[PDB]
Amino acid sequence: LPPGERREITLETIGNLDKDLKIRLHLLEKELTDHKFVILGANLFLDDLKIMTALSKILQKLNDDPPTLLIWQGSFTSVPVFASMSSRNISSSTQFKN
Amino acid sequence: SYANSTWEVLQYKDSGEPGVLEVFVTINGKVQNITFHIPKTIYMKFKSQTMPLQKIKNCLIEKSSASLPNNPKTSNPESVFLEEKENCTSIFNDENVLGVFEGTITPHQRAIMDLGASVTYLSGFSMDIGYLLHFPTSIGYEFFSLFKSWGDTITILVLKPSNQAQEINASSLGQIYKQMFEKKKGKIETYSYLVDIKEDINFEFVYFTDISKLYRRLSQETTKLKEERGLQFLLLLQSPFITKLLGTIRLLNQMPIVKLSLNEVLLQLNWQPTLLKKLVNHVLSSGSWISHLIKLSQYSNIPICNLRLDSMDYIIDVLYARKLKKENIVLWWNEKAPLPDHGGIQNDFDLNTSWIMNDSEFPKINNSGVYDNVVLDVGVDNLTVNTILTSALSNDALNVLRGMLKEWWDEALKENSTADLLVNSLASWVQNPNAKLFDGLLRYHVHNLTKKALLQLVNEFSALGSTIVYADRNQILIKTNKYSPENCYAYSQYMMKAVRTNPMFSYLDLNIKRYWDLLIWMDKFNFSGLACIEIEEKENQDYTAVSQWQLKKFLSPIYQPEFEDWMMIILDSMLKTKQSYLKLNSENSLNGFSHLFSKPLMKRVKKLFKNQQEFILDPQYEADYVIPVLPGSHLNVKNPLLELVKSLCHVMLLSKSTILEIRTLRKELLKIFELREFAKVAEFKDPSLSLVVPDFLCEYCFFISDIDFCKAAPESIFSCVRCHKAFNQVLLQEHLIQKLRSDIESYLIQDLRCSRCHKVKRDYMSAHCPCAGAWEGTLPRESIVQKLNVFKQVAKYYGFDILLSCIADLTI
Ligand SMILES: [Zn+2]
Ligand SMILES: [Zn+2]
Repeated sequence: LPPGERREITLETIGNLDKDLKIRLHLLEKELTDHKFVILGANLFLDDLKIMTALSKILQKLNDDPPTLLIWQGSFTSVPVFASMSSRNISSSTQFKN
Repeated sequence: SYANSTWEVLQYKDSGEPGVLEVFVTINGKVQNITFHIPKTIYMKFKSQTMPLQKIKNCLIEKSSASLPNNPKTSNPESVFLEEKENCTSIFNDENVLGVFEGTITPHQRAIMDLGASVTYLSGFSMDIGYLLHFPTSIGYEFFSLFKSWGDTITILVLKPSNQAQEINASSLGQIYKQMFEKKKGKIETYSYLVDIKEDINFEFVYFTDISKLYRRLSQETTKLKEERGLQFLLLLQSPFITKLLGTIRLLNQMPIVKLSLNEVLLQLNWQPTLLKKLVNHVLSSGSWISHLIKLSQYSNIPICNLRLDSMDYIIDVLYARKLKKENIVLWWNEKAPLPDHGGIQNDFDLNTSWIMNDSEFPKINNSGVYDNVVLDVGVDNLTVNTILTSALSNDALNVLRGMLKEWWDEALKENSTADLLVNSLASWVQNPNAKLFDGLLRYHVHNLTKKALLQLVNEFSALGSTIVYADRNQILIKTNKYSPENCYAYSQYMMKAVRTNPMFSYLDLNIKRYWDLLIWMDKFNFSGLACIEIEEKENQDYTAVSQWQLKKFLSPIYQPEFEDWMMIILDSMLKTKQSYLKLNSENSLNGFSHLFSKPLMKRVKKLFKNQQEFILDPQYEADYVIPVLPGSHLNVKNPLLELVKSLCHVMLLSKSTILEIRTLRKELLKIFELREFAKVAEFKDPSLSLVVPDFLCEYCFFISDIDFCKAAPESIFSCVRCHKAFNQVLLQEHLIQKLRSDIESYLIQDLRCSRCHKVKRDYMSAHCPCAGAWEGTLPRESIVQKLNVFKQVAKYYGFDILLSCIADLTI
């Protein structure tokens, strides 16, 4: 497989593009502390009540320390949402919205 | 006393302890039932090294898994007792195809429903069933009922807002209720069985300031439920709004999932007229739903818990699963993903995957003309099931479905109406993505079969001395070449009998209808058919010319009456020349017609032009003279009166023989208003801009027909022609956006075509063709963008909030 190139190596080969600013930001970030990057995990489902309670407890835990990053993952709904010509008096898109 | 009957509800005992399900079976005595452990049905086709890799703890070899048709070639044509975590069992020392696959992954509760019949005479009890559910509310009345059939007290929570008395005393409502109860008694004695309904229901409205008190009242109602009866209690909850909530509130209670009418008549001080009808519907529907569930389960061997409120296509799923389980091949059903579950991927995407779902539209053949003898003909319906039956006169699944369809057709004749309903809804299930066991290949192949069916019908009509001037696959339009009189219409019936008898079909619609003694055929919405189906006396009982004129509507509201009046004048003139030609014989009639109406046409043209000379530049007139903005057309204004005469030319241009006389009239008109004898500006080039969803269906009517949003009348999109039921807006927007974006990804997945050689881009690294010409292409973005603009115009026309959101997203 074609060998890769380090981001720093790629940058130095292509030259400066958008050192003093980068090192200042690096020093500031090292000064920065406890910045939490929280990722819930793949396929969070809003339909399930047990998963809803688990996510509520997770939000309670995150309330103690608000993360500087939070990621919400794909497939928010449990089952695929799509057009329904045989509507059950309420569109699946409406449940997805709710 | 203990099971030995049908189970109304089948649900998991708990998230923990997988494989053990609770049973809500109502015994011939007092409900009560349970189920043991059921293994996780998942076939990996491999068993030799399965044991060392995982503890499957149940053996199955020699085609353990099922291969079912799909895009991957591998999936094209052993369940684990414990739900063990997967541990890379894809490796297969059996020399079979690598990969465990998930061709048959179903919940065991669904699987046991698939494996076993409903009964474990469905249930002929004299048992009473409770009838508490959410009563329909018009706007915000929050109507609800806590009613026990044995309790005799409606004990409604209806009119929950205490500020306003939404619920009426219902004393006069009660007496009208009873008098219709004897009026509707004939269905009542049938509904009086299986549940106490003949009893009069009192009215006791309860007002709740806070909804938590309402929840407490429901909890206390549940505390009554299964204690007032002690044992042997059934509940009927047909309210979709509270169907999900009550199941959580109720513990181990039994209730069917089927729904009653979603809402009642929107009437809130005068709620009595609609409360009365809603409660009548409720009491009749108790017994109606009970009997319908019983007979459908007898036909289906499925529990009442099976969902049919949206459609009985889930029953179609369970029956097809049972049928496949009989054969060596095993079902592809998958509740989790409504997409078909063939092999293990179930999610592979390629050109064929989009190919099968897209372009599922019925092709239409149109020949614009005016003819001596035109018949709109039978207008065959439900051509999908007819075609699939006539095909019997992948291949294994096709054969299984054909056998099931023949079985249902045998049931569809001289049997219960449930069999007929299931036959009608089988076509919808074949195309419904929401219904599981739905294959994109199956839908595409049924569409292609209908295409060949239309082709064979065209070929059969070709032999007859008649021409198919239009083809809709819902109504088929043919004119007869001969100028024969009334006796031909009886002869037309005889010949179309002879035509339909010849092939080996019997499912197409008979009773030729809506013959047109004269038709000026432009499209679906612009025509002048006369003397529809009758005793066929050839215009004696002349039905007035039905003429939608989606282009005439486009016109300026003041020029519209003039255009319509002149088309009646034109129609009368051609009719008179038609009797003249018929008497002469005892389109030459149209040829004489042309010279007949030439002088009035030209004289009125200039007259109108001369009037327009002063008519123009008038603020009162120009307000009327402005052409209404419609989604169909984008042509220039070009002196709307000139648009009128151009439209007249276009509607006249249909008659091939008179085209020379039409040219004479055009020369006369260009003498009337200065313009070159032949001109592109003189050419019409009318834009249609038809936005159509392929094979749209109405769930109540089950009819399959393409719906054209721009061209059809505003209520025509809303309400289908077959049944009075009106399409909901949300599904309309969903389907329109479906087609729009599906075309967008199609644009993203196209294959380039060369300039000189015109080959296809078999090369990913092309950078100009290996031919001298470059890769031209097929269908770029720009007119897709103008179609987006037409979508926006419709969005102004029709609220279409989902469409508005889609447009907003696409702009970004
Ligand atoms: Zn319909
Ligand atoms: Zn080339």
